[PDB]
Formats: sequence, structure tokens, C-alpha cells
Amino acid sequence: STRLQEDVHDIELLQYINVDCAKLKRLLKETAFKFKALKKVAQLAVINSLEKAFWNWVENYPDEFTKLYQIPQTDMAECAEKLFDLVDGFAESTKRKAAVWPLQIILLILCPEIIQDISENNMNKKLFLDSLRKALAGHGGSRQLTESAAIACVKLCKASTYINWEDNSVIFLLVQSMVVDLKNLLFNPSKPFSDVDLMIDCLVSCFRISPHNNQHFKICLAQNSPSTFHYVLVNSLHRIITNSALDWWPKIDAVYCHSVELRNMFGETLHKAVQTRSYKYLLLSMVKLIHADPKLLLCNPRKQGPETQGSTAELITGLVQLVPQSHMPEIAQEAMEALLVLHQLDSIDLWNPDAPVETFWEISSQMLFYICKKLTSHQMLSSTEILKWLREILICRNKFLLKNK
Repeated sequence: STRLQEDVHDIELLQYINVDCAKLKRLLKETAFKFKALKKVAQLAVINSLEKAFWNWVENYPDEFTKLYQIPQTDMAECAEKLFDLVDGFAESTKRKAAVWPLQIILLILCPEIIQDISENNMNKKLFLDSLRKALAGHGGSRQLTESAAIACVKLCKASTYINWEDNSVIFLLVQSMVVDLKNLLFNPSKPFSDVDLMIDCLVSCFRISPHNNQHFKICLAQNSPSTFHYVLVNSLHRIITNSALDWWPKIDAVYCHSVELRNMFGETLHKAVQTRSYKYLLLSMVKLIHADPKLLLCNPRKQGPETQGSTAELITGLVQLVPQSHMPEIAQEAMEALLVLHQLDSIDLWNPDAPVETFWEISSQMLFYICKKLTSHQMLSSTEILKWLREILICRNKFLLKNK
């Protein structure tokens, strides 16, 4: 407050404060009354600090954000209209404008009442929203304007993710106007975007809002020409596997029917594992996903039977080929713990759904002899970590032999 009374870094302190509704009430009141007329860049510091503070509130207390829409609250409406008038008074140049709409979206979402009023104060709101829509159209807009529209849409839909649609029907009435536009500029296969975090968050949110099979999910999935789109896909899938906590329960552990294609994609870059720069990051992200969850690539039976080349066997032979490699340490490092997680009993229940007893000893002897011949080759620099991991593999094998009886 003393900082706000009059090179300003104490504002960013509220970027790191644990806040609730009552704290943002008094904080947003203090930035509302004084409104800091006498500076320019500290206004932007206040603006993006309020952005990160709003996000901190909505992960910390999602129930308050749900009850904001379930029961209307008027102090948020009047304070948000006050700050919207202040922000609209602040920005006239296109740079400051393209800065401020990532807060104008939040400041509009904070009001449940006036979103239906969009469909004296209303004309500025309608004009700025339609200015965002024209930037989404891509024509009649600045180069920084279209990027800011995409940031506005991804933050808007991420705000829309948390609340249920049965709480309010106005949220899909908003976002379904913009889903086709965001898909058009974001997830087209031909033209590159104006990065990767925006597509990851956009993809995660667009199958929060849709439990159906997304055609754009097929676009980034099946042999898309941008390999960065595949990186976005695998990283977003890792976000689904790891980072779900009160997030919307459709589309987790529900994309398993695509799973064998993912293994096929692995096989493609497995050949690119043999012999560029973007290839190894994609490999590292996929093997992080395997270490995070191996049940995705094992729940599909995947032509079980040794007459066909076993897909589980193909994957594990690819991993154990990737283990004793010294051209890159980090990729070989991650597959090591991926294998030792894979050798746990719950993982090897999914190894052979027909009979888990049969092929586990066979493929374990296969990887055992393959790694022991490489250790006999002796031309290693870091074979002691291989020895420790092999010791853990021996522990897991003896545990499964105890369970096998």
C-alpha cells in the first residue's frame, strides 16, 4: 500500500501472495481508489501482477470461483466495472491496448451479470470484445494484435475450464463462438503460428470443454507435418497424466484407443533414435511420458502373440537399445527409471494380459543378456549407474519370482 501510494518492484510481491476472495477484495479496492495516475510502466506491472494473482486465486480456491457464478456477487461487478473504465481510459495506443485485453478478459469474466448484457457502459465492452473478434478474424488488425487475441482466447477458455456448465450456460455461449477461430489460427497444419505453451494450454482446455473425439486431436495426432505439434501433443498428454487436481474429469485415461498409434509414432522416432535437434527433445518428452505412465502403451493388447513381433517387446527392446548410449546422456538416463518403473508388478500385469507369467521371464532374459553383453564390451564411462539400475531390476525380478510361486 505504501508502494502504491507513490523501477517499481514491490507490486510484483502480490504475484506470490497466497490470496483468496477476501484478500483480492481489499487489494483490488486499493488499486481501484488510487488507480496510480502518475506513472506508465508500473501500470503494466500492476496489470500483469493482477493477472498472476487472479490465476493464483483460481487454482488456490476453485470453490470460491465456482460460487462466484453460482451466487452473484455485486462488489466484484462494480469494482470490475470501475477497473474496466480505468483500463479503457489508460490504453489508446495499440501496444498498450494489446497489453491490456489479457486483463480485460479476466475483468469481464469476473462479472456474471454483464456477459448476458453483451448479447451506457455496455458499448465500450461490446466494442473491445468485437475488436478482439476482428483480431481473431486475422484481417484489419496489427501483428501484435492477433497474438494478443490468441492469448486472450486461451486465458479465457482456461478460465472457463474450472466451472461446470450446469452452473451457467453463458460460458459455452461465449466460448463456442471462438472455438473455430482459435482452432483455425492455432491448430492448422499448414501455416506456422506467429509459442508451444499456447498450443499446449489451448489443446488441454479444448478437450476439457469437449469430452468428444476432437478432430483437431486427430490433426495433431496422425502424421502431422509440424513435429512441434506432436511435441505439443505428447507434452499436453503428460500434463493430463500428471497435473490433474480438481481439473475436469472427462478426457483423462480416455484417449487409450489412440494408443497404439503413439507406439507407432515412437517406432518412427525410434528409427530416428538410431541415427534431428527437435527429434531428441520429442524423444525425451515421450520417454518422460512412459516413465510417468506406462499403462497407456500397455493397456492395448497390441497383437499379443510371439508370431507377430510383440509391440511391448518392440518398445522394451527400443528402450534397452537406448540405454547404453553415450552420444546423449539424458535420454538414456530417463529410460533407465522408465524401465525400472516398467518392471514393477502392476506394470507387468499389463505386460501380457493373456498370461503374465510366460513372456516376462523371456523378455527379462532378453534385456538381461543384451545389457550384459554391452557390459562385457567394457567401453563405457558411466557403467556404475547401469550396475545400480541392474541391481534394482534384480530386486524387482526376485520380488516377482516371490509373487509367482
